[PDB]
Amino acid sequence: WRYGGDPPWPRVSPACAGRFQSPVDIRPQLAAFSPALRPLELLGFQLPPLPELRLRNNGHSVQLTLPPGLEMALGPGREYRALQLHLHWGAAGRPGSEHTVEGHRFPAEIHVVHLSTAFARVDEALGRPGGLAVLAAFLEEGPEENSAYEQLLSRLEEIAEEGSETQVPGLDISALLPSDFSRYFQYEGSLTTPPCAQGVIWTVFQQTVMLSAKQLHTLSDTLWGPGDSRLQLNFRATQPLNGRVIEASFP
Amino acid sequence: WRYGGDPPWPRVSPACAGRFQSPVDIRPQLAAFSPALRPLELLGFQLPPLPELRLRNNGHSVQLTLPPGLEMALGPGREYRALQLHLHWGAAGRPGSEHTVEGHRFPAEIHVVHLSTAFARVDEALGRPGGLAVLAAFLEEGPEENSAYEQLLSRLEEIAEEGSETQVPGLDISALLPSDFSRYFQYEGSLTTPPCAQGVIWTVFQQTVMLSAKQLHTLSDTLWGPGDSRLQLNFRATQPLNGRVIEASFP
Amino acid sequence: WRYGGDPPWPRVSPACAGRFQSPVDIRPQLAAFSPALRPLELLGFQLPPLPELRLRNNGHSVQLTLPPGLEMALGPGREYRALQLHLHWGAAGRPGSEHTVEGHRFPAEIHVVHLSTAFARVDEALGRPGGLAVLAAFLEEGPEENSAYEQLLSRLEEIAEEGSETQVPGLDISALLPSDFSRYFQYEGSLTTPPCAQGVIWTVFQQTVMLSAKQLHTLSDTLWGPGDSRLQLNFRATQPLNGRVIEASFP
Amino acid sequence: WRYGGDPPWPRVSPACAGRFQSPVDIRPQLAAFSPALRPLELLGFQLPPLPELRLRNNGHSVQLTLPPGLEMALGPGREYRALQLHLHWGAAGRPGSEHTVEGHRFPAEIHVVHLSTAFARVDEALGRPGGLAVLAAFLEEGPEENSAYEQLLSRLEEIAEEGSETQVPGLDISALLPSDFSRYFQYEGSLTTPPCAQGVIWTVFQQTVMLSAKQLHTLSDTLWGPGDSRLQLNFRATQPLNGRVIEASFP
Ligand SMILES: Cc1cc(-c2ccc(S(N)(=O)=O)s2)cnc1-c1cccc2ncccc12
Ligand SMILES: Cc1cc(-c2ccc(S(N)(=O)=O)s2)cnc1-c1cccc2ncccc12
Ligand SMILES: Cc1cc(-c2ccc(S(N)(=O)=O)s2)cnc1-c1cccc2ncccc12
Ligand SMILES: Cc1cc(-c2ccc(S(N)(=O)=O)s2)cnc1-c1cccc2ncccc12
Ligand SMILES: [Zn+2]
Ligand SMILES: [Zn+2]
Ligand SMILES: [Zn+2]
Ligand SMILES: [Zn+2]
Repeated sequence: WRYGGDPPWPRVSPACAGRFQSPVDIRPQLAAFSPALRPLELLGFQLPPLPELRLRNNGHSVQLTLPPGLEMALGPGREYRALQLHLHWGAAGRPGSEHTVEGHRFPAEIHVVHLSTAFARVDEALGRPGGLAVLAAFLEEGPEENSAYEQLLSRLEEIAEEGSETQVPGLDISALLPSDFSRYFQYEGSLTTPPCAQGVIWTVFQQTVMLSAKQLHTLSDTLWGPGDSRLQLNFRATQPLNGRVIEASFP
Repeated sequence: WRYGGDPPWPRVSPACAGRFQSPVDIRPQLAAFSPALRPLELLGFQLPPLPELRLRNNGHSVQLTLPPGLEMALGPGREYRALQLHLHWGAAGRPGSEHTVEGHRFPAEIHVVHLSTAFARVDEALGRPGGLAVLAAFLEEGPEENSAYEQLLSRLEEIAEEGSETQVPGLDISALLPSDFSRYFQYEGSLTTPPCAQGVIWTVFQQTVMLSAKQLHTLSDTLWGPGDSRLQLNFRATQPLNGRVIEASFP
Repeated sequence: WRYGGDPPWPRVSPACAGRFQSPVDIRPQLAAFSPALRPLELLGFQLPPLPELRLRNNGHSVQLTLPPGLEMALGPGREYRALQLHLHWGAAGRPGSEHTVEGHRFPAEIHVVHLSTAFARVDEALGRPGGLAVLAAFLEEGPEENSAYEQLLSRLEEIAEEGSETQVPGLDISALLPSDFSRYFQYEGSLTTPPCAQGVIWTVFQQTVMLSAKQLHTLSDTLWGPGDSRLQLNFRATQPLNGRVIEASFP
Repeated sequence: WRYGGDPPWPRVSPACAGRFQSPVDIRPQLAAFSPALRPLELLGFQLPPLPELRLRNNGHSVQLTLPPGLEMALGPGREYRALQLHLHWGAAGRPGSEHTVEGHRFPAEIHVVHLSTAFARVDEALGRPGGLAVLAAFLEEGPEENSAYEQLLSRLEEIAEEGSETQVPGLDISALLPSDFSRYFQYEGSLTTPPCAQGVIWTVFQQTVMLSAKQLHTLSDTLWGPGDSRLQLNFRATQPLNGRVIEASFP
């Protein structure tokens, strides 16, 4: 499977033809303020340099494999463990986030994918209610260089080839995310690539992360994908809510 | 019986000349708003990949057989089980929906046919009020490839020949339907082919679903009907309301 | 089965414990105006004097059996034939209507019971959507002797014994009903006695029918029922709407 | 294990000492209104008289086994099938509900236990978030005999001895529940008996159901439990929220 071309995703994974897919257009007006949504809590995201982490160009994204012991709570009794994070991006002067807000697409997007602690294996969690959870943040152009992101972006040249990997020092994974953990949207959806399993809890931060224009250009211009092709515009088309209500943790 | 030339349908089925037939032209300004029309309830429609579903070219449409367990309600205690779905379509740049809206014919139309749970058999329900209910949705052209419809459309080549059939993976049947289950038109009418039985409750979604130009081309151009003849323009002409008022679930 | 005492009605017929029973309390402010509800049409209700009709004290009510050829339509394509009518009433100083309006119980009530023309036999219509329709009107005191009701009431003395019957000349049955057929409530419920079968379309007139004080006393004070007891208070307690929305033909 | 005596529940079943147990005390003023909570959908619950259903004294409660095809939804795509229902009650002069509201215990409580359709088997669903869902309604004292409850309460004398069982006619299960399906409290908790598995979505109806005092007495006073003693006060003490915020579908 690939972005742009065939095979059609429902041929690859039936679940990709579900009614409750991701990503979606967040319309803050139509969102339901729910005071029960408490601030997100992360434990163990401040990683030391060793052991090193695998960073891979899988031909679809750049993926950082995360070690054991990164814990995340969506609220009391809703506990998760981090597995991996990765990015979706555009091209030169073309934004490439997955989620939109009132039709606006942002330059890029970070996903941190988590497994519910009630499940030992991802294959048992797929398609089950609350089995996986993804934390998402928009990346926008800012004036300053983001130095947390520079640790990853400076390594992209080594994995320009599709299907290539390198090892990188551990870092503060939470410094790749916004500092406001109390203001977010939350909805139930799917993985935005095959196998497109539903039951996934998406938390989209309201605060954005700022990268420099150079950093954004490094992300979008360095990696190669299937064919003689650049790895760009690696985002799925917006998917209808189909009656789902996005909640918001703030009025 | 066939679409196109003879026989005239009142000769095969005299019920086709009844006073209360389908389809009809929907004129939203003349529809009667009733707040008693609640959102449609469709449960059990998210099918697993196995078992597989029979898909058949019957000469008149492409038809997907639905298993037990797809429950639908039009109101409190007014419950239904889905039997089958099928489609009506046009030809190259000629629309072939059955219902029209203020004279406008849409590219195509999906029908999900149901049996009242008050009747153990279809043949007891034929001609009895509310024995059969059909959910109808309009298919329009949009920019994106539609995932739910691709699962069906990619299999038509396998069944191009009149009378041929195949077996397809389970899919979310509800994904084939518009976003807002609270917005529809409703009236009583007939089956749109022989035997033209009356007492059918038609529910026509207000919102459409979108397929790509190529998807709509695949639908109209792949299947063959009776004779050495294409399966196309498989819609009945618009019938008079004869005093019936179409209702609306929305002001 | 009897009013007042045992056996409990669900043991006689399990449908008497359905969620969607009659009668109900009509709260006109919670009723949904639907302009699809047109004036009721009756045809054949003006009977010649011969053949005579049977008027029976069945222990629960006084019931008039109607002949063939009385036709009623709730709207275009919604056609019914009248089977019988009967009354429900209270006792001296106590109202006995079945339906209530904003908690007000009226002196008495008339029910005219019909079978959908889609069905040859009552037993096939029971529990089926729209299979049976009842027209209901409240009876109140006015200043004049009602001459249509007098033809029935003047014979009650003859059928005072439980299980007794008499022959009465045909009359204008529609003169037992209000002259305003355009203003009414309509909802879906049940028979108000065993078998308590659901799917029954109830139409309750806004306008009442007027009987003299003496006529109302004849109704409540002449007939005898099970035991050595008066046939009085022959109404079921108000049943909860349980989420059903009563419609009104007027704003 | 049993109600009243030894052993203490965390010895039989250490999950009973988990941090997120049920039942809880609902303080409506501290509940979080979330407008994403939509009306409950229950299809299939109107059962015919045959086949019959197993009703069983199990020493801890009276339990009705429900057949396949009772479908229930908490939200879009979030579907369940009903397994069984059972009751919790007090004794002569003392209430026996499990949940309390602002400290108030109600005479009794009904639980309808469901399995997520994302899981083929109950044993897969235990301890998994959303795996099981219970619908709970309080039973209060009212003036009238309840028709729906009488079908069960009248059959209790035939199963009075611990471990005995009977077959009952099919009944409308929805008729045992409150009128307004849009108004409920919801939180995540546990089974209220061993094995005390967590992950259970509890939905507690705002509105009560009403039973005659005779009916409540039949419930509390007819059944025999463990030892040679009565089956009564079969409720668990209220448990701490430990940070859980209870949600309400209504302001
Ligand atoms: C968790 C997972 C997510 C994904 C994703 C696809 C798309 C996303 S995104 N764009 O965040 O929704 S996440 C793919 N495969 C796996 C996966 C699938 C199967 C086994 C796995 N074992 C360990 C780690 C990951 C495994
Ligand atoms: C359910 C049914 C729908 C249809 C349809 C004809 C036309 C439509 S459409 N365009 O939805 O109105 S649906 C035709 N025949 C049957 C049918 C008719 C008679 C007996 C049957 N027995 C088993 C299954 C189907 C039976
Ligand atoms: C139609 C019918 C109504 C009723 C009742 C009718 C109406 C009520 S009331 N209070 O109007 O709802 S109870 C009882 N039995 C039958 C009935 C049941 C079965 C066969 C019948 N054949 C002829 C006429 C009536 C038959
Ligand atoms: C579904 C189920 C609920 C319960 C319940 C215990 C307590 C409740 S209550 N008070 O609703 O919370 S429900 C007990 N056993 C089963 C059950 C039923 C069937 C198979 C099972 N296998 C393993 C464990 C439990 C099984
Ligand atoms: Zn992603
Ligand atoms: Zn059709
Ligand atoms: Zn009656
Ligand atoms: Zn319980």
